[PDB]
Amino acid sequence: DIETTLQKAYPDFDVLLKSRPATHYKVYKIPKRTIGYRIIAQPTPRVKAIQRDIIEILKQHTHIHDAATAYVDGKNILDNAKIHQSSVYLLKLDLVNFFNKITPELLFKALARQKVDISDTNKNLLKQFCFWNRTKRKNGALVLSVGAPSSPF
DNA sequence: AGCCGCGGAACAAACTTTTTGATCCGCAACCTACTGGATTGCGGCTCAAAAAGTTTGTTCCGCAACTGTAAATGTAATC
Repeated sequence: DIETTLQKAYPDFDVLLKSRPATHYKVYKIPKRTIGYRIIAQPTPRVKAIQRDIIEILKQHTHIHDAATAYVDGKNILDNAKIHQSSVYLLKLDLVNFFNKITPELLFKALARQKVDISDTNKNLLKQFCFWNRTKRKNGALVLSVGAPSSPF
């Protein structure tokens, strides 16, 4: 249900398909409060609209498990601590490779386990319009970027 | 996600500084007067030889910031 409605709005999907839209990413760096520089790659002002639309399309047939207050609608940071108020101890994990190592190979099989079917052309569309190429070269390695509007879901 | 020059390193032949195992030669001893044989013996001193201790020329190992079309965004706070 992605390729069917892709050309309905802004019928320019014929172009920008072969012109490496994943490359359309600006890289800057924000200073942390302490040691560290955070690289952020965000799409051009045009790609974010397409990514938001495809997020809305994807949300039609998905389910997100509870106890994961990670960017779900109407759930601020307070409910994260509301569950944890009655405890006495805590063990805080912190995952490494912040969103920059989630390859597209690990999303299609995740959806397959999720029991949702996706077309091969739709799979190519997902791989091409919702990821970032750091090497900026053809047939490169695709990694999710911290900053894309499609990163949370 | 790829891998620049830089500098230690893991090895490995050459120098190089002593550990050892004889050989010697005064050197006081016998013996008796004194070179006594036709003698031993005994302790410093020196000898290369070789098992130990550096020293130096070569070969891989590792690692950083960002990449070719590309966002200035009123306030606070999250990954």
